[PDB]
Amino acid sequence: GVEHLLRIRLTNQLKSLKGLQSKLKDVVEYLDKVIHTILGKLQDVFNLNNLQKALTVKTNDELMVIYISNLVRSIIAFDDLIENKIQNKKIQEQRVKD
Amino acid sequence: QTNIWEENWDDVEVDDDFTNELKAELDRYKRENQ
Amino acid sequence: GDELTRSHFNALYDTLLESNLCKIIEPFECVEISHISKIIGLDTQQVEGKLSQM
Amino acid sequence: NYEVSEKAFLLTQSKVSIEQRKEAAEFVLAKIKEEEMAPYYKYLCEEYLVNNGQSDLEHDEKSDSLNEWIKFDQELYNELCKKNESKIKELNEKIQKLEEDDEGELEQAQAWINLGEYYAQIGDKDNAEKTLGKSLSKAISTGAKIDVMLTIARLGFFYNDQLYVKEKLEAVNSMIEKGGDWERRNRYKTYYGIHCLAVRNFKEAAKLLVDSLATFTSIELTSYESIATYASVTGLFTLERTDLKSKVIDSPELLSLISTTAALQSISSLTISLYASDYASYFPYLLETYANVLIPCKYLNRHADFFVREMRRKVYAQLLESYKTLSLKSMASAFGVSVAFLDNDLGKFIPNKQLNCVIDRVNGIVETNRPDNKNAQYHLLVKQGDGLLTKLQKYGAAVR
Repeated sequence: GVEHLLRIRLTNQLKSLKGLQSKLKDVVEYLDKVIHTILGKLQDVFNLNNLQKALTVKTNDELMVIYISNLVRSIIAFDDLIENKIQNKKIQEQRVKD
Repeated sequence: QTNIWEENWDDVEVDDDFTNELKAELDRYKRENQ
Repeated sequence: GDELTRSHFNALYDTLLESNLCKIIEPFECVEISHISKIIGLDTQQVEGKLSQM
Repeated sequence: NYEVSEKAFLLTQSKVSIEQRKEAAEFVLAKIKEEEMAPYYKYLCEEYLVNNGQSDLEHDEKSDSLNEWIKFDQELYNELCKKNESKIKELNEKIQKLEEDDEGELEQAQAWINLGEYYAQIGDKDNAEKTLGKSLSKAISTGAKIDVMLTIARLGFFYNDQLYVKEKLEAVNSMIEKGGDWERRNRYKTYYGIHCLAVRNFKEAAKLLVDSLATFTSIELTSYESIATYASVTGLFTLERTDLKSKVIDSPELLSLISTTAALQSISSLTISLYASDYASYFPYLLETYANVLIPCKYLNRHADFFVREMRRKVYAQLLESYKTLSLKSMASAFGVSVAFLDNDLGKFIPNKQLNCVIDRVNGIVETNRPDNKNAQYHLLVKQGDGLLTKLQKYGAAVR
């Protein structure tokens, strides 16, 4: 019945701000609300960033192959729809008998 | 130039092997000098 | 005089040597052959090709 | 045909020894007496002609010719023409009787084949073909088609010719894929391993040439050492350490013929001696191999330097792969050779680039290079599609 209701990626970004927005304020809130412990409790995990390492290369290295399919992704396009109208039109544009 | 050779790279060059052997003597002969 | 041995064991021994070297190469690399050479008590050159060979 | 074409080749190559000249046409001078070889021995005496092939009773007799055995007489021809006509006349009415009696199907083609094979003996590159055609016209057997193989092989390889025969070799083997059941694939791959050995085979039939043996050889088109020698060297000079040290490391095949011909002594011999990872030992062994191998044999000469410097280079790969850090000095100096000259052609491998070798003149030191992520793998990628892309541009180049 749920299915009978309703009816890719950018969203995924979108929250990006959200917590951060409050977050810093949430300090400044509690900061200047009480101007608790849990905040520092957060504070530690913060460095969990600029964390990135030449392990970055892996990414680059990885991303490569990701693209290798490129020539393949549209290769079939490259080959597929182009040589498709040449067999239907030559048949047809020339069909044209009587 | 003929018809079908092994083709490319290209003919490169020649007069080496013996030139080498000359030195394959000499080099070694030099090494015999050594 | 025994070609078997003459054949087999020599090479057989040689592997052992490597196997030793292999065990000696367990100590990690950038290390002077002479170390191992000294260690194994062999000419680095004598080591080398065999060493290389592996 | 075989020795013919080679003792052709031999003396037509005569450089080193008068015997290279001598020994070759020696037989031929008798072999033209053996078979009426003139009509090509005719042009064969024009073959090596305009070098030392310049001394003949019919074509050219010249002093710059060191070979006078490239001489004739018209008796050879009279003899020939007689022989030929004799041969001719024999088969003529015979084949005609094969026609008259409607006599045999291949048996008709039989004396045709006989008619043909004369031209092999004769050194006629003509009727034999037509004869073979009219043999093949009478061919109800792929075994007569086998004889086409033979014929075409005797055709081309009497001159050690090329393509049409190979093409025929294809064509003749194309008919039934059988391959003389187990065999004629041999002859195929054999002659193919000779065809493609013009001048190449290099990787190609070198294996194949190595592969099947001795499952045929031909006499008039080849000996068995022939393939063995030939098969070895290229496949050798081409194929892998592993392969070679899998195969030419030795074969009972080898073990049989090893030094049996001395007609080798070197090929993988001195190469596994090289493959022992020598430096100096093999450095002569090359030319030692070469003049004992390459100059000697048809394609073995004709290709020449393909061989020369690769194994020259090749070992350095080993020598590199041993050393990240190798002193080229320790190489070129401590290897007791011309440093520089060695280095020079070695430096001529910088642009041939098959060096990962990272190498000094001054400090005389060698270093490496490596595929890494680049490899060719993530490396080659560029062009490969490009050519497609071109064809893809070509694709769209159609439109209308």
